[PDB]
Amino acid sequence: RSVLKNTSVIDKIESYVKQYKPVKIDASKQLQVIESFEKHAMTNAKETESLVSKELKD
Amino acid sequence: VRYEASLRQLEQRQLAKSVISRVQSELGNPKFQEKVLQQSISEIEQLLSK
Amino acid sequence: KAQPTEVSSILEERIGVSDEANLNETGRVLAVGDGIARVFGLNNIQAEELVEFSSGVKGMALNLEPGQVGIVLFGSDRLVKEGELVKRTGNIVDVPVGPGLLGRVVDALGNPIDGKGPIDAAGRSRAQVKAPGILPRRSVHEPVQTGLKAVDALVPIGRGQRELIIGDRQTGKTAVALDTILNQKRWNNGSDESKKLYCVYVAVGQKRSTVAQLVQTLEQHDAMKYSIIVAATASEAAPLQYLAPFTAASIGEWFRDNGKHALIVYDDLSKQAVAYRQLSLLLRRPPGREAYPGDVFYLHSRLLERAAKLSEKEGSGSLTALPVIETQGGDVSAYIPTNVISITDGQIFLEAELFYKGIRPAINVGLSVSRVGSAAQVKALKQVAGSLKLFLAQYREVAAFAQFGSDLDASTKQTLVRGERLTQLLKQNQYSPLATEEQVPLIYAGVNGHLDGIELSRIGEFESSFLSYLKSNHNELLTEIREKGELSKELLASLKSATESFVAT
Ligand SMILES: Nc1ncnc2c1ncn2[C@@H]1O[C@H](COP(=O)(O)OP(=O)(O)OP(=O)(O)O)[C@@H](O)[C@H]1O
Repeated sequence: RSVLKNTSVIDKIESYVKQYKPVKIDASKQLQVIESFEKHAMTNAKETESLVSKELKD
Repeated sequence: VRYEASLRQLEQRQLAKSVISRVQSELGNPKFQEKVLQQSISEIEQLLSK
Repeated sequence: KAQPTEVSSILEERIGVSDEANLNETGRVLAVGDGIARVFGLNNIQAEELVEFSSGVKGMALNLEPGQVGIVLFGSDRLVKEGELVKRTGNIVDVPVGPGLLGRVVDALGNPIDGKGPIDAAGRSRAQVKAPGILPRRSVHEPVQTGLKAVDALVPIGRGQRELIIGDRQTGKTAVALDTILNQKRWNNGSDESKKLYCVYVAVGQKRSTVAQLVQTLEQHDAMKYSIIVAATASEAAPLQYLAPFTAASIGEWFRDNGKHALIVYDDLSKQAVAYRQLSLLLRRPPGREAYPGDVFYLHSRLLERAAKLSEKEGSGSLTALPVIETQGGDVSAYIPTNVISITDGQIFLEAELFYKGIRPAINVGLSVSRVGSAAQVKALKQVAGSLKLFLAQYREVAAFAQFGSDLDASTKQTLVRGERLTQLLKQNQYSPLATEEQVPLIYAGVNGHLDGIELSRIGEFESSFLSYLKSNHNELLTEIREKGELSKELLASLKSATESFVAT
């Protein structure tokens, strides 16, 4: 800022950045469809696991 | 900051053509006459140093 | 503002010098034609003393005679007029040295052309300083990490190892030392001065637009905070182009004698030889081979001898030199380069055909070599590139052998495929230096044949892919290569696993 001796905007853009210093929050939105994806995952996985654990000894 | 340095350089070149204006101010004087005595007393000062 | 008039008026106060202006030098100019001037008088002049003419142009009094003294000009003869008044400085030709020279762009005399005001000089130093003797030296033992692939792989550079870059016109020569300077940003951002390495680029006889774009580019990548540019462009006088590399060598000596480490880059000595034979022919001195005066070997000799590694008694300073020689059509038997080859500690030949094939850098490995670089290679690179030059010379043997279309055994075809992969490997775009930690895994993949199943065109994306792979994941191994510079067996096997993982894709 003190490099520009003709400052005139640096307070403006500095308080503009400090204004938007709370930029935007993130997106932790998925907690319902993602658990359905891993629900189908655990479903078909335990189907496969029980079937192969049976058929190996079979 | 780029425009600041640009404005400094424009100030410097406008003072260069102002140096031209100062030279044209200095040209028409009896400083041409008086300054001979300047050299006189000066050369006295230089050669009296030794 | 008026603060420039304030500073200039303090300089007007200095302009105090008029109160003690009894110069024991002033003499009339007898004649002044063909870039030279005979001056009567100056009977207490010194040999190779800087003088200044009445038209502001300075000059060096080079030959002394009973009756007159022949003084060369440092500019056009259009300013110097016959019969004028020639004040001597009182000095052998000296240039400003100091840390404030960094960032600035000057002439051959340290007068800045960047328009950034005066120079914060820490002193003045002579141009024709003696090179240091054999005792305050040390054999090189510290690397110069250029950031390029095949350069740091095959021709390592010691701090002070005088390595020639030789090539032809528009053959990527300037970009090599340019990207070397850009690699030095790694440690110039750092803090250890012995890790730091300061850059002086000497553009002589070239286009002012070219130098302006180069300085612009060095400001874009922010190399300017450790850069010093010496401009001796083609519009300027031949003695300026003669003189400027000696001045930059004095700057490098200023850095070296402060214990620090510094890099100078000459570009090019070829035009300096042109300027020097222009001088000597206007000195009416007889030429020798290819119309050069016979001392032109001594010229570049006495230039490049002022660059070495100081011992610990001197503070372990170093000064590494990168001369550039433009040849004519790939000739290595012209009189000028064969002199330089007899001086430097090795060669970096750039083949025109490889860059004509777009292979940038266009390194001919079979010609390019360093003599004592292996003593100061990075120890990990010394571990991993032992078979590499052997395998590349081997692939070069079957390079011209495979042009006949004859099928071969799996051994020579294996070397053919892997050498094709290594050849297409070592391309590298401009302004893209690579750290040593980045260069190690590409070599380790290239040695162990993992590239052979990969497509030849796929290698370029594979490089960046595997690098981003490791930087994402095996960042610890990158830090290990950074900290050690040397691969243990555990690091070797972990490196092997980390490679073969991404080699599975
Ligand atoms: N690794 C690279 N990536 C991109 N471009 C490159 C690379 N190497 C060389 N070039 C190209 O080569 C051209 C010549 O560059 P350079 O000036 O270094 O060659 P040169 O032989 O030094 O020419 P001169 O001697 O006239 O300066 C440039 O236009 C540049 O784009």
